[PDB]
Amino acid sequence: NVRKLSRADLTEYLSTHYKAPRMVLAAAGGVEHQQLLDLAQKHLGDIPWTYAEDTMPALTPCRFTGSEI
Amino acid sequence: GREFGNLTRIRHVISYSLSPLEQRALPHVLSKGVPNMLRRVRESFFRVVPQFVVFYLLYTWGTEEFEKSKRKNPAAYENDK
Repeated sequence: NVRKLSRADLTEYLSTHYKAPRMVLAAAGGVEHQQLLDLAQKHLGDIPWTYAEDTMPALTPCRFTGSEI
Repeated sequence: GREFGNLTRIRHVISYSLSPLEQRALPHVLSKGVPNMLRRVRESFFRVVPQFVVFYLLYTWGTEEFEKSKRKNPAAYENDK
């Protein structure tokens, strides 16, 4: 796969999965919360949130098998 | 002596298995097993059967001959008087 993956695949991956309601901005240490929130609105507030066409891929539900390799 | 720790030396073989409770015990009989039995009969027919056929012919012949031998011969009384 790595010898065959293209820029189209990378950009499609990003466009489909990297959406605001799936993200968390976390901080620990000598950080004040309201300052972090102001900076977050300034530098992260333009990330989109509208999942489009439900473009997200369909995938198989979970199952566990007793087996050996 | 012979023990599952040191029987032989092998490299680069991979195996895969399911558990018995995941799969069926008699999965495909009439679509796979029956034809297989048929070819298995085909591959051995002419190496086994003709000898027994010959035995059967010999048996029947020998029986018939023995049973003929017990019947009275007309020439034993008709020939000379």
